[PDB]
Amino acid sequence: KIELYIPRHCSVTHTLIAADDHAAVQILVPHVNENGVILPESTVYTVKGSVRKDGISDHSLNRQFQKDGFLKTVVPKNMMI
Amino acid sequence: GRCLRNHSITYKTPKVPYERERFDAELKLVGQFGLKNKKEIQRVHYMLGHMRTIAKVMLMKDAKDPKRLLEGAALLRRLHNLGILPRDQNKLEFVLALKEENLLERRLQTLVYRKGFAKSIHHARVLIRGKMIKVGKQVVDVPSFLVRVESEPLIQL
Amino acid sequence: VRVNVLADALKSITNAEKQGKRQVMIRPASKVICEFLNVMMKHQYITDYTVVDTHRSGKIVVNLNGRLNKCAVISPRFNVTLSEFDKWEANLLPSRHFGALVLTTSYGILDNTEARAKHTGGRILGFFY
Amino acid sequence: GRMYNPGRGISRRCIPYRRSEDLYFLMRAVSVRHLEKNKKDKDAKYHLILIESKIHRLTRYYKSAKVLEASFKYDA
Amino acid sequence: WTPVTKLGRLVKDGKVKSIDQIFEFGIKIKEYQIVDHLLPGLKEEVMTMQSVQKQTSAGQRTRLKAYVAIGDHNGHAGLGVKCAKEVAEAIKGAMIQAKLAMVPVRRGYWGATIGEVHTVPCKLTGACGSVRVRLVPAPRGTGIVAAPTPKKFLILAGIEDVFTQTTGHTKTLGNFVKATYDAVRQSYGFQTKDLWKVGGVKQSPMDKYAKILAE
Amino acid sequence: PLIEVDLLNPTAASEAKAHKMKRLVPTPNSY
Amino acid sequence: TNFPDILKPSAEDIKMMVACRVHIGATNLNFAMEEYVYERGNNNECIFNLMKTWEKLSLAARVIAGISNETPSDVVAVAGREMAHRASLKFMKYTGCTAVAGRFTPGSFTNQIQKKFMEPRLIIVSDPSVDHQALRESGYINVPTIAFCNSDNSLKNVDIAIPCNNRSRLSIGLMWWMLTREILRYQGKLARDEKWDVMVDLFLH
RNA sequence: ACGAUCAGAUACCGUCGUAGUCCUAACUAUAAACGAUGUCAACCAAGGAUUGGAUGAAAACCUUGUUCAGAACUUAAAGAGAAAUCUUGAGUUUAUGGACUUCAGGGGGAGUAUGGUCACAAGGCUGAAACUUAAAGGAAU
RNA sequence: AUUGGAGGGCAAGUCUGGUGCCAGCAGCCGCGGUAAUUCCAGCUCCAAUAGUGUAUAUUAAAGUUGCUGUGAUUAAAACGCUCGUAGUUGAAUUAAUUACUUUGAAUAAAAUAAGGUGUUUAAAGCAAAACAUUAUGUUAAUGAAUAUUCAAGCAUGGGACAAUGC
RNA sequence: UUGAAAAAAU
Repeated sequence: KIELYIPRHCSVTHTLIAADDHAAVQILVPHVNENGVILPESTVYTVKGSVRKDGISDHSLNRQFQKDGFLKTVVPKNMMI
Repeated sequence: GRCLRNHSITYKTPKVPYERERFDAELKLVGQFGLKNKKEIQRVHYMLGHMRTIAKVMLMKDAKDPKRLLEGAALLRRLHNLGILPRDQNKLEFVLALKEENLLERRLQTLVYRKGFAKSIHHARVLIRGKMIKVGKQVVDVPSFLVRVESEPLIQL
Repeated sequence: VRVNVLADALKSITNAEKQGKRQVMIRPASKVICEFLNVMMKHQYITDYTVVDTHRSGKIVVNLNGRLNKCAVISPRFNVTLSEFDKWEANLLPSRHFGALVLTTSYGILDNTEARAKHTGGRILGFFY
Repeated sequence: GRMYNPGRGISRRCIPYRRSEDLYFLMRAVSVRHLEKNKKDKDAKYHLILIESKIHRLTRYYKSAKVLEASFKYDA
Repeated sequence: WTPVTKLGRLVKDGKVKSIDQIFEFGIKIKEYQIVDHLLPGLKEEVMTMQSVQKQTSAGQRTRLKAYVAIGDHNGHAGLGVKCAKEVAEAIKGAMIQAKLAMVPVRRGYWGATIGEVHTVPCKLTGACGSVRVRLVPAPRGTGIVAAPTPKKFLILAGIEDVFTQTTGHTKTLGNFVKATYDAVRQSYGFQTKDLWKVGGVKQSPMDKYAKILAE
Repeated sequence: PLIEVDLLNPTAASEAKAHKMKRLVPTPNSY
Repeated sequence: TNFPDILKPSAEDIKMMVACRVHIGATNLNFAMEEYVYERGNNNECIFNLMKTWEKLSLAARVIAGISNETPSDVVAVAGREMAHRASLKFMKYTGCTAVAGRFTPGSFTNQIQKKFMEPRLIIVSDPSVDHQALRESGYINVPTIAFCNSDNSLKNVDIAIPCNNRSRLSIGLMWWMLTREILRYQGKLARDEKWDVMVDLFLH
């Protein structure tokens, strides 16, 4: 095949992840049931290296977590875009 | 200008005079074809470079361009009779993928070898230069005859 | 002073995308800047935009989605003949399959692939990867 | 910024979102030209040139706009 | 043999097959023996053997710095540097760093998607120090139009057609190869139009087999 | 700033703080 | 869905957090922590939103629980400040997560040749200001980090930040106590409808 | 001009002292005249403090919040660069084009010769060539 | 079958005699003061080849003349600073010319690219021949449309970006 | 308080 692989896409910046990027992470948030016990199913978030080193990863993720429903009111309404 | 009859150069010298990676590659073919000197390699390289430049220029235009259809077929047609390009490859992209072994393998010294008349490729020169060989109806003694497809089965003593 | 409003807007958009911002703001908004974005929107390089009227050539808010690499203006808009296209494409665009030029022709503000189809030339506005 | 000095003041009147002589005042040039007694004042002898260069720009414009008569010329 | 890393453990028992499986998830290669397992038959090239010196009270303490470029011709390459008191040790030391510095090379086509890949996909520029190297995609017939120093490296990376334009002090070879390797190293970070698609949900090998390596 | 906020719909308090000409639609502070 | 109804903070948990003045932060406010701050106190100190503290607390515990539910040793909990040494040590006891007690030797995530070289997949730090070294080494091993950040700390190389007081003895012990209990609840090894046997005083320094 | 020190001292060291140092009038027009950083415009991470207004609270001066303009400072895992370093740019540059003006082309010869012009003068401005030579130089170890 | 070369640039000798910072070699770095891989020699082999070095000049290299495209804190290089004419550059907006752009018209050949054509191939030339096994016919045979060609000039389709006053 | 100088090529 022409491509060597399909590179990951950062969930925060919607930009590619380098093969030499050793600051990028991968946060897995398992789904929880009505009882409140984790499940083998999970959703994967990827954050680029340069995002972390600025102080933005924590706030950027809260935008994604709140959108996906893992948080309820952490991020105010006027800060969601 | 002074003279009316045109003249042209059949080859160009390499830009870097001294490379070991080039002396072996060029001497690989000299033994493989019994060529007199390094002029033959450059001439064949010069010949190919002209065709590659036509296809390279022509690939930048649209397929519905009048010049692409006319000139494009003309280059493929010319190659087909010469037999450098296989018939089943009938696109201008395949012209750029040609190599320097395609042109040298249609020379008379090469053709008389694989057909079996000449035992050794050095022996082919004497037979060719001695007018022992004949192409259809005309005697030939230039070992550089780029035979066409039609004249392929018409090479006899 | 602000000689070229288009240059200021494109340089503002490029800076925001490098920082990974979600949206940008362009203070003086013209018809040419609005029409330049439609070429970028039709290629899905930017989500959309909102021209907010302020009675003073109002601002613009542009939504970006992680796709634009660089959009740049070209200083004085050179008259580009149709035979001078691939000379300009071979300079300003990274590859034959990726980039996109922008020309202001008599048939509006078109890109290179549809000004060629429309068979027209014109002054060159800018480009975007 | 300002026309002559490197100051950058952005104070402006703000007309709301609802729609429901200066050349004469720049002749200041008379007041400085005070200079007859303070002959050594190399400052006011410079700020006068700045004022006079402004007048030659408003006259140059009011003539093009066909406001001032074509024979106008500022002088002492 | 007997690796000391989590990823290195997976490779030895044949759990990670392809090298690019490492490259997708950004897992750092910390053992050179891993590369020799998933990339057999790596061709070898030695670029230069330059000697540095350090002035001391007694005299000069000379060490030999060796640049080696490694990589198979299928889109993988790496460059390593090592300085030591002996020539044999310098090449062996640079051997290891070259393998640990493997990087995938993205290549595409010039104008038509007729297999197979020959040239770089877009325009790339690598910035070492004063030396800057720019790679331009080229048609099929054109070889590697470049200086003898990056042409040796570009052969190993498996790029057959390319157009190069160089700026800076190219007579220093250390930066010339590093700037070449820096150009290729970022070939996969340039998000073109065809890479817009997010892609399917995959799993890191260090997470798929996390329970397995725990014992 | 680095913590990005919505631009199209500014908060009620935020437009009160900013400079009169730097609001989304410049309005005076007089009556 | 994603945040079911069994996840409100029960009145017991809120009662102790105000008692341990968890919501009470420092004076200088980092820009990245303005969202968690609700209002400024009477002597110009930040007061964290208790709900925002809990929502981030559970979310951090959920991430740890998933990673630590099959490989407990793949979680590392570092704690530099002498105050948080005991609580970090009990967190290790009840979950199996490795926990570096005192000083963090630089290169313990990068130097494989080291005898004490650990390669985790998640890192929990007690204080980003004191444990900046551990956070910086993550940026070399692609390992996400979780911090008990305060209103003044720098949020560089932290992905999940729990806004809580990380200087007082009570809050340090309490928050680690809640994180351990929440993790066990997600694991299913501790029912949500019962009371945890171990009291907070065990975690206290 | 003397007295010291010194091999010598026409110098640093000490003592005396003309022009000069001050003001007025007319010239001169050069400085390591420096931020060795042209003018104008757009964007641009985090933080504390300060000079002058405006605006709320706190009973002109002080304490606090917003905002405008000015001289500055600190941090960066980021951007640039050869590096020192720069960040209110020296960033947004081989992914090269916002507008305009001036200046430079290896080191000497040389800001020299000649021509022109300005000044009472010293001098300023414009300003080469023959010839000579593989280096001269910048930042850091 | 010669020319030039055998330290590096740059392919080719850790071969043997003299000279002893001398003769000399050397485009640049440099080699020679008694054990020269470079001098003058002998043998060996490297490159090109009926060609091969030198000297001068043009082009590329040279992103070391910058439109594409340079540099100006410290390497060469921001006028001491402000005003200023010519020149260059100029915010948003409207449901008679010029400039711009598209088609042509017209436009010496040779030359360039190029179509055909086996001068034994090639440079060449625009000749000829598949063939009628040829007088007959293909044949009234081919002649490249040969494309262009910059700056102006003529006409025409379009009015976005620009310019000139009412 | 006094302290000047050290031939050329390796």
